[PDB]
Amino acid sequence: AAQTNAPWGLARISSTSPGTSTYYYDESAGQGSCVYVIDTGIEASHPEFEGRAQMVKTYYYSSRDGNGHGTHCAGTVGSRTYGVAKKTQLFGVKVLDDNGSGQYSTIIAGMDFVASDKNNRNCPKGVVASLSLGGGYSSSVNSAAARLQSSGVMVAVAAGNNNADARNYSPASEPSVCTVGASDRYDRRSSFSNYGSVLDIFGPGTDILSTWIGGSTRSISGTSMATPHVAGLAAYLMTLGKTTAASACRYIADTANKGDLSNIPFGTVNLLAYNNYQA
Ligand SMILES: [Ca+2]
Ligand SMILES: [Ca+2]
Repeated sequence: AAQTNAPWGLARISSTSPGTSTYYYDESAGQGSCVYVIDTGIEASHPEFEGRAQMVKTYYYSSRDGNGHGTHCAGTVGSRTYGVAKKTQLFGVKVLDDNGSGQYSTIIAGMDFVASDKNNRNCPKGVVASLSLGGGYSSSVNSAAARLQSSGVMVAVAAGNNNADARNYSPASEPSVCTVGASDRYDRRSSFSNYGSVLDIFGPGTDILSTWIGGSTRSISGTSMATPHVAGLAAYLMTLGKTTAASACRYIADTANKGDLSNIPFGTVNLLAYNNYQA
């Protein structure tokens, strides 16, 4: 399948080269997979989600996304226009308040929630969790992310936006999950992206158009935007039967575009998420 005039990041994930604008993907499109977006919530009523999104948990007075961040990330995973995996099921877990903040204790509870809640859902092709969040190093946050992964969920986490080594941030620094840096449309490391040996992969993160609250759209930047490209890619590849939740990060690294990015510090992988879709 071909989506013309796609957001640059979608086109990038299905291309060996920068500078194109059509997204190519197998029409299965992540059908039968599930992606949990652990964030500020998801505006499930947005036409872009087509009834495929729902809120399943909140730790606050409402499950509504009063911020937009979670809606944007969910859109990159699975919206019809802005998403990688256009037929996946999206589940919102609101661990971040409407200012975009959340206590680590709440974030940990949300990860444990997903590990259990997947057993309440129909995800025959597998389960992914996208975590566009983090703060300073915490062994307890990392352990929660490790448990979620161990339980059979493909965990994708943002590297962080500090232009620093991700070893000092969580859950970015948990080795067993998929830690995602950000690139731009010219194949440069995004100016803010964290780096380091713990990164597994890069995805598009500068100037990413997606859904927003109030039934709207906007372009924003961050490792938060790169992460859902990888989460959606994992769901897509799992639906195709090419990989599993436990092995998808490694498979994505195996099949990535190699050596295409500039300003990658010595010791950081030069790997850009790629669907290898061949019609
Ligand atoms: Ca290339
Ligand atoms: Ca890893």
